[PDB]
Amino acid sequence: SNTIRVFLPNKQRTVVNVRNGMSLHDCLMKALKVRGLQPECCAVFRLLHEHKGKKARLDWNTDAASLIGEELQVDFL
Amino acid sequence: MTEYKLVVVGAGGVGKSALTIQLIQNHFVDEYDPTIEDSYRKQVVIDGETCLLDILDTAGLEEYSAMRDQYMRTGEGFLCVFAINNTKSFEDIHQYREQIKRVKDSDDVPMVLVGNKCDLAARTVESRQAQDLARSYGIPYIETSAKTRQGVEDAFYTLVREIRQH
Ligand SMILES: Nc1nc2c(ncn2[C@@H]2O[C@H](COP(=O)(O)OP(=O)(O)NP(=O)(O)O)[C@@H](O)[C@H]2O)c(=O)[nH]1
Ligand SMILES: [Mg+2]
Repeated sequence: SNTIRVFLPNKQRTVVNVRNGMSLHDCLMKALKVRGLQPECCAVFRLLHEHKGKKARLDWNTDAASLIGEELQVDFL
Repeated sequence: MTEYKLVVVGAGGVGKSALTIQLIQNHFVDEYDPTIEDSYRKQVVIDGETCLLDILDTAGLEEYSAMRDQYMRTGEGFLCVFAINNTKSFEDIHQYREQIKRVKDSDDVPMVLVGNKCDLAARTVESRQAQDLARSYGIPYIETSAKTRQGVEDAFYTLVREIRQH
């Protein structure tokens, strides 16, 4: 752990384990496709832990292997 | 309306991450993916009533036995999931109930038992062998198989009925 606590819409959550070489669109499929929500029409945030409430948007083609020990947030567009 | 909280407790190798999945997305999952803390939600209509199932499956690996005593006083109903092909999972039911009772004190906890993987033939744990155990706790016993959609709906339905008793 080596984990990233990702919060999904509809007041849901999921923590995933990330191996090196994996982005944020490949290792987030089965952990999101099993809820009906399509990644194409869903955003992505990284909850800043210095303000608590103001997150920053990112790109789905980001290596999530570097965000070990963080905490994300997914929103619907 | 009322929001039912279904906490799924069970060991490793069983079919927790296949039951909770095949209810929301109706899909069976092979690939053993070590879960840690995943929550689910679905707008269902149980007994002529459009309800809501905020499911939360837990980890069977005892490397996360710290936040157990956090959502087990949150969840309204529990769900002990094992497989009749795994004996060790059957022997760890006693160490679940006593650890669930430890949290919310009461002995009248809305629960129901699920013997997953009934589509195999590696049954070392019979029905009555599990019924006589489930009788002691006073909760029913349902036999499922998350590979063939058997008893899947009855798992997250009969459990709600137990919440609709207290
Ligand atoms: N034959 C059969 N195999 C099943 C069934 N349900 C789950 N499995 C198998 O059980 C294995 C583990 O599945 P999984 O649901 O991830 O188990 P788990 O209880 O979630 N593991 P963990 O507790 O560590 O999260 C997989 O190989 C899967 O194919 C079932 O109904 N039949
Ligand atoms: Mg699991």
